[PDB]
Amino acid sequence: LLRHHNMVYATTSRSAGLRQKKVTFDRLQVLDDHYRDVLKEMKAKASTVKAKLLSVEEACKLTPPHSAFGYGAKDVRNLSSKAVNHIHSVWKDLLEDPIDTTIMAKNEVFCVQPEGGRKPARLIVFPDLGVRVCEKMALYDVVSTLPQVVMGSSYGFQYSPGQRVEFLVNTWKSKKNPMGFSYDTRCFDSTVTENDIRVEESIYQCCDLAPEARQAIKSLTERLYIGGPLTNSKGQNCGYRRCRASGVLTTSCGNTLTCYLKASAACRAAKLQDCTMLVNGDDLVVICESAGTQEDAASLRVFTEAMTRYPPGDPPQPEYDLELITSCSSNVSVAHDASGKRVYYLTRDPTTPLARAAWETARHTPVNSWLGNIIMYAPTLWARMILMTHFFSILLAQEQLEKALDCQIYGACYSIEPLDLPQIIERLHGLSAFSLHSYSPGEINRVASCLRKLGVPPLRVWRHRARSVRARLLSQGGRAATCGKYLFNWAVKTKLKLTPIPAASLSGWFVAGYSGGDIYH
Ligand SMILES: CC(=O)c1cc(F)c(Cl)cc1NCC(=O)Nc1ccccc1C(=O)O
Repeated sequence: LLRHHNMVYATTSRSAGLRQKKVTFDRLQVLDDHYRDVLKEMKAKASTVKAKLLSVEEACKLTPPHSAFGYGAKDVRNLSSKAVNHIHSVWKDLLEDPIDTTIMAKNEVFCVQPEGGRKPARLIVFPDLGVRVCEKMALYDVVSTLPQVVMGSSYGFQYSPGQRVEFLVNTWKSKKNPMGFSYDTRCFDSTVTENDIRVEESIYQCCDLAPEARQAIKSLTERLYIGGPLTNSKGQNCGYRRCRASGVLTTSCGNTLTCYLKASAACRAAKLQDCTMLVNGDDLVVICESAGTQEDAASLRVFTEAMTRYPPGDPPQPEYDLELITSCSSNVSVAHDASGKRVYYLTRDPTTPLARAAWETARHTPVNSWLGNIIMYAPTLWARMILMTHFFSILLAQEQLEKALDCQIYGACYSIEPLDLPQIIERLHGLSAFSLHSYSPGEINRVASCLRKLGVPPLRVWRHRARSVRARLLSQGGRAATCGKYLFNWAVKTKLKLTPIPAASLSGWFVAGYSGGDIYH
């Protein structure tokens, strides 16, 4: 796959200092009649939901076989009495009574910068297995049910990729005169103030809850969530945290539930019209009614002003074409199916997806980025022509087609069988996923260009490699041939007709976000 094996680098703890100074800064919020009004409507909805506690066992089953006092995930999962009793002893320590966490640096694989420069590692912050399991018993059923109730269609994790595109496209198509933009808040977790976290608590507490549930949430909120001590791998003090911890069950929830309240309110201060938000973590997209180009521009510096006092990285750009808006590193693009009929789909710059694919050939990994990406980007031309080709060839060589693999989707861990990709993709994207062609020159160029930049063979070659793989999958039959038939129809001159798959007939997959949670489904 990759030749320029030098621009591909992972982030280590050497660069922690860098990330600490990008992460350390004082916070100062102001509230408005807007802010508050959002809040009241929120709680109005929040107080609508009956939430229930998870038994120690249910919390145990939700722990990943390889997640991080004397026991491990395996022990937790088997319901080991050493494990279950130690957990009971934090749960009770929790109903009767600041908690410690671990601060670590993340090792993610990127590629050297545009125009040079290597991004500093991200800082992970998680209690230990025992705490984590208590987080689920108390909150899990809340971070799995609140956002959608409070934020309605605005909550992003409720969507599969195909559903996101649809919502984005129809939302855009419904404005008489649409204007939109993305807004990335600088180190959102670091901008989360203690007050936000309590407000959060408040909304959690708005829910029809279990007596101890509330007791446990409050404890967690004050003991674990508003902040606390920070310990490194060795065992020394690295400090204290007064904002959002990244590796706790509620982190995704809080950010989405928070970013929403700030933007939603800042959209009232900016006086921008029929504001529709798509929120997931700290990434926000807004599609509203244009008030005119210059009024829009002016109107957007006010949205910025208001976010700040409740900041951005790059200043937000007003946009009048949906494909031009970028969020989650993704942008909508269009192609045509087997009838020339236009199909919109989500795509992204393919550098990180390919870079981590390269890193995945060198060292087999804990989490298969390649598969996830195939699943989330099945309709894109780079994911079909390169990723599916490259990895099915590998699965063929090492004879691993049948081995299920651990895939992460929206921070949640899943067990997926490669041979199931056909059915899955039919579900998350529709049959068009297997007939898309006539991609945008722009899209084609970013891809064609990224291939040079990284030094991976050109598309024409992948097409041949695919004709070969396709052939070998067809020769083995069953699910594999179907993988050959459906996944590589794009690679042959005379296409075969792709009828809807029988076995294509995937809910838990897009309900909520669990980033930095410890979820296994
Ligand atoms: C919510 C979000 O970030 C997202 C939603 C989508 F609808 C699509 Cl298309 C892409 C997204 N993010 C960029 C990305 O690269 N995501 C992933 C890639 C592989 C496996 C999992 C994810 C993930 O976002 O969980």
